[PDB]
Amino acid sequence: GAPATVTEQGEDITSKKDRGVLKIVKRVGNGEETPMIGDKVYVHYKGKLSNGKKFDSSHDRNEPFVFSLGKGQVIKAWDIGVATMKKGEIAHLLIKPEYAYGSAGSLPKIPSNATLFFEIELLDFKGE
Ligand SMILES: COc1cc2cc(c1OC)OC[C@@H](CO)OC/C=C/[C@H](O)[C@@H](C)OC(=O)[C@@H]1CCCCN1C(=O)[C@H]2C1CCCCC1
Repeated sequence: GAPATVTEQGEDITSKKDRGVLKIVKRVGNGEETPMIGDKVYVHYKGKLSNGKKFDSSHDRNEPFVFSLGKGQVIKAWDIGVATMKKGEIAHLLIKPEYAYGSAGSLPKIPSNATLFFEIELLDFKGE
């Protein structure tokens, strides 16, 4: 499936090169610019435990998911991964627990030491 394809072909976009955030571009975006820290960012996404026990999607709430890049609001893996994307890109991320919810987890929704998978579409981003 898509997660395994990321393991196999995904680029390691971590600074430590620890495979903690792996990325495959699934549909290329438009123009050169990528978001900067502080930018207000608009996305659609589908996320699941890589074990498929829990799923989530912006679509379930009927509207884009909006957050400020680099600004405390999402797991580390998203701050890292969404920063690499272009307006209109869709990407897959596979995420080790250190870059998501760690040994602590976020019980009962997210277990300890959980690996996460997302599909993300960057819809837009605007400066603060
Ligand atoms: C741990 O708590 C949650 C995790 C996840 C989604 C959650 C959530 O409950 C707050 O609810 C959906 C809405 C609130 O209706 O919240 C969206 C973004 C929330 C925040 O940005 C944080 C908590 O989420 C994240 O950083 C990441 C990346 C952005 C999208 C949501 N994501 C998640 O980890 C998902 C999670 C749900 C279970 C399957 C794996 C993804």
